Amino acid sequence: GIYQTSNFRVQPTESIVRFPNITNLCPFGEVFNATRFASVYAWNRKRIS
Amino acid sequence: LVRDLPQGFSALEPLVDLPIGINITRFQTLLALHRSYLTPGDSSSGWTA
Ligand SMILES: *[C@@H]1O[C@H](CO)[C@@H](O)[C@H](O)[C@H]1NC(C)=O
Repeated sequence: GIYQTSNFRVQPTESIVRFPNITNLCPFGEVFNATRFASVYAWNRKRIS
Repeated sequence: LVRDLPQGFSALEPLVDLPIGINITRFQTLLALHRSYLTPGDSSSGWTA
């Protein structure tokens, strides 16, 4: 007769990703440059989405 | 079209999400007044809406 055995599945041999290139033009450099922030007491909420 | 607003077929498009860190309970609208150039003999200030 027929007996079922462990299923046959092929794993993917590659993993390569293509990301965006320019879009939003340097998220941290337009308003904060590289590393430059305000004083301690000014805990301003500045999030970039 | 004939109807001023009840009939329509579209969607509202988001642009940017922003925070506002203060309690809000009341709202008020503004308006613009066009300066009216009157004759010197009128001696009065008027606006056109
Ligand atoms: C931004 O930071 C870089 C180095 O981190 C430096 O050129 C300078 O502090 C800032 N750039 C300008 C143009 O001031």
